[PDB]
Amino acid sequence: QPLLKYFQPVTQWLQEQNQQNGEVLGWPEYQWHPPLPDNYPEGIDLVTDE
Amino acid sequence: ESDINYLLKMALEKIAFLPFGYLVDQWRWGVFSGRTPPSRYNFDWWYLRT
Ligand SMILES: *[C@@H]1O[C@H](CO)[C@@H](O[C@@H]2O[C@H](CO)[C@@H](O)[C@H](O)[C@H]2NC(C)=O)[C@H](O)[C@H]1NC(C)=O
Repeated sequence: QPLLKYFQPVTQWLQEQNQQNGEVLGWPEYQWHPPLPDNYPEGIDLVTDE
Repeated sequence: ESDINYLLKMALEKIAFLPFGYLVDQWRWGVFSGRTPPSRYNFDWWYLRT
């Protein structure tokens, strides 16, 4: 309870932002795994930063 | 040879079931005690199955 009381403003802001963005709390689809990048073992030194 | 045939016939239903029975009640114990909230029914079910 003291931990949740300390983080009350940030958690209120986070709840409001998540509700506005319409996100689902938690992670259903627990089986999902990200796909391997194309030519992964040899294409690592490529800049992809915006 | 006939004895091995009969014993493998019997072990397909009396040994393949032993993981299932323990699995079923173990899952339900977790659900009742609160260690598997309604957001983790399938996650824990398939963890026990595998
Ligand atoms: C859980 O997975 C099921 C099965 O893949 C999902 O149902 C499919 O969802 C996609 C994405 O909207 C649809 O294109 C399919 O038509 C759906 N199939 C059926 C049979 O309904 C479901 O959306 C997933 N649920 C969650 C909460 O992630």
